[PDB]
Amino acid sequence: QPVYPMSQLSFDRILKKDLVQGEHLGRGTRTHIYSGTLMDKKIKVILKVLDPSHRDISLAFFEAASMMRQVSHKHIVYLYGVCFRDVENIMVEEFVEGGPLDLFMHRKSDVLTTPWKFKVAKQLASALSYLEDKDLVHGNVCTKNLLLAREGIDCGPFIKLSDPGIPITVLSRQECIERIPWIAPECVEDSKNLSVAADKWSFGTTLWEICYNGEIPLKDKTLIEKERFYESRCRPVTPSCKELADLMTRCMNYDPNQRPFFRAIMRDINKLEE
Repeated sequence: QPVYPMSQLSFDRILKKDLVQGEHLGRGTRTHIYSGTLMDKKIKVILKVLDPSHRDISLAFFEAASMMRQVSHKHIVYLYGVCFRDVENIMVEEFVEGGPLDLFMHRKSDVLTTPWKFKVAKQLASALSYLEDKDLVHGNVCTKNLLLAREGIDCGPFIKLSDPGIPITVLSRQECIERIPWIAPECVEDSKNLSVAADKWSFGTTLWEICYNGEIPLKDKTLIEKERFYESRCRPVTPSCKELADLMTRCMNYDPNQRPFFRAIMRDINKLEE
């Protein structure tokens, strides 16, 4: 177990002068994502830049970074360090060539296969099992946050789970509602309810995305409608794939305590593979 991890992160300090900002690639919750270069020979990197924020937000952003720095798993993105600047705080991560899984699945939906989809699920379960072992919570598990290291269409796919961004702990109620149906319902009720169990629900919604080739669940639904969705205790529509649908259902239990451990999920996944 890490000893003063945030304090350690202060030493991983990356200076702005060693960075080159590349193209804008995407957006997250109060963040912007860029490709970039890290100098000493150079490394291609991803830069996650936090919008100018209050100190409590910056601090939480840094805690997410610290978490990523401490973990070491083949299916979780490596974090090089952070750039500390009051008005421009930056996570510096390895560049994963294949990009976000949601975009990939959209363009390649016609050639995706059953074992391809199952392998992605299994790899994510492996990463979340590791986090569960360490009593760590991610809180932003979704296909947009899964990156393809190996495409595996033509030796299957290889995914890497990206960072959580700003922890749910300090997000506004509106930002939590916006994350429906990925966010665990207890976190919508109160962000203080965040726990390891939250990632089980998210994994369920992530499986839904995989079954539906990166389709956004509840796309075009207003925040009011999303809030009503959990109020009425609904789930996204059952996917045709029984194996993944069954996992999704077990994970999307409104009682956090009843969501199966990832160790159990991994056992179940390996049983199916026999």
